[PDB]
Amino acid sequence: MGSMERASLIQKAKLAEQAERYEDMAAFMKGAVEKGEELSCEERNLLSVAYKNVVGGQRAAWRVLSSIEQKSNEEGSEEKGPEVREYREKVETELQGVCDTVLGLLDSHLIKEAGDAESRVFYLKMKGDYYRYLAEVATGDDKKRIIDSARSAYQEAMDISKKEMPPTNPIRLGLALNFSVFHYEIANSPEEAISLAKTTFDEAMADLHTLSEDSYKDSTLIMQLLRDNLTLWT
Amino acid sequence: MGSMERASLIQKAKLAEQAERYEDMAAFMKGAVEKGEELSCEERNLLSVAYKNVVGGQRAAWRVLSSIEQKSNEEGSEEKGPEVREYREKVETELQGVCDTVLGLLDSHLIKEAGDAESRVFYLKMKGDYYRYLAEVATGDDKKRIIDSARSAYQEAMDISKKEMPPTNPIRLGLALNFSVFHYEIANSPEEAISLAKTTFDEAMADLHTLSEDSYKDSTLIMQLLRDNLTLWT
Amino acid sequence: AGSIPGRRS
Amino acid sequence: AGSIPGRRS
Repeated sequence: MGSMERASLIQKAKLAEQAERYEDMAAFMKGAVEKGEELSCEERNLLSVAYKNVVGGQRAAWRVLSSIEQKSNEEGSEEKGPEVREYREKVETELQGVCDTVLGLLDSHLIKEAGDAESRVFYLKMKGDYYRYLAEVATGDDKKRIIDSARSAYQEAMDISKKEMPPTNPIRLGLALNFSVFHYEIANSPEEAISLAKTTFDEAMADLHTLSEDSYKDSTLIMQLLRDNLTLWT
Repeated sequence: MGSMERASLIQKAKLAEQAERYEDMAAFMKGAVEKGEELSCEERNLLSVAYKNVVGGQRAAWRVLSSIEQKSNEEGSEEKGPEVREYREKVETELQGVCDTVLGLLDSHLIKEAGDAESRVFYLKMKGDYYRYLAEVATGDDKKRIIDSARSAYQEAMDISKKEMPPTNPIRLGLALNFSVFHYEIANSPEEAISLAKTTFDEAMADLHTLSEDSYKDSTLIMQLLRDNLTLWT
Repeated sequence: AGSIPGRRS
Repeated sequence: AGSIPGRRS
């Protein structure tokens, strides 16, 4: 997208979102990042939304194919050939490529230029998320290292968020939500997931009195997601 | 897809459908067609479903972008630059490319080898549909010719269907439904659309007594679509 | 005006 | 277990 103006890429990313053209949206936002300037809050959100939609579709497809593959590998199942595994592998490779692309943007050079807490925490949460999606499909000799990379990114983001943001800040809340999902689903640490979700919820509740009506709505929406997980987990 | 077995392409098209990976599904079915063998009923359906999903998403995106573009070209609208038109054009070109791909498969060489009424009518209905989607976006010197190409394909399919298929046959019913939409939406002939839908519905109703329970369900489902259009149009 | 959806095998 | 959907700006 090197020949398109930064502002035009951003405008077209917004149009692609309205048109539900998320691969286009992600390509426009990748082009915008590659202009080399830091991203505003809105631009960071567009980048994140674009890739969450792309990888979300790939993850859902991978789960469908992985379930079919697992069923075909059961006792009393008829041999259907290599096609299910081959196609699951194709989708998996594509998904890994998207995660590597996002991680590459964060490493070159979004994170190193991010000095304010809101940008740095948001980017480190993204880094944790995309390593988490790599971990969901990992099975080889690097699976432990991929898990540790997700954990390390989330932990750095948590440490900053606790020092620099109020307990109701929506980035702080979403980071804690996603880190608790990492603990529950990836790290085999359901008790850590439950403790994190409960403490995050309770500390946010006690800070709601400081907020405007609109900030209250923002924070309580994410708090309800923490509560939904706690209801499923306990 | 020249190095993949025909049967593997078909199997992977079915897996892609389950995974909601419709671009993959269409590419697998294009590869299967390009093996050069005629398609069974199920394979014809997979080809049609794959491309209807791909082009359906493109058409929905085109309509979103076309509406934004039209609004930006109103009195009292602020100039937003070339980006909306450029991006609508990009989506439009992609959509035209998919329609040309399907039409190319039909012309090389699905239709010419299709001798049974069910295959020939189904392929000619596809030909009418994809020219209709080209007509939806056409604005230039060939718009009339594109409309006539859709009409001609639908008319040949209708002539065969009336000679060779009972009035409840689901292909016959779906062809009449889509041709009535062509009349209403493309050809500026709402009265022809209404007459076709009414006559098709009434002639099917009178043939339902000949059907099994399962065929009755198939035919009445499409009849209800004809009725839904008649309710909107009258 | 609705055509055949045609999007599921 | 649900993460942030994060799919709408």
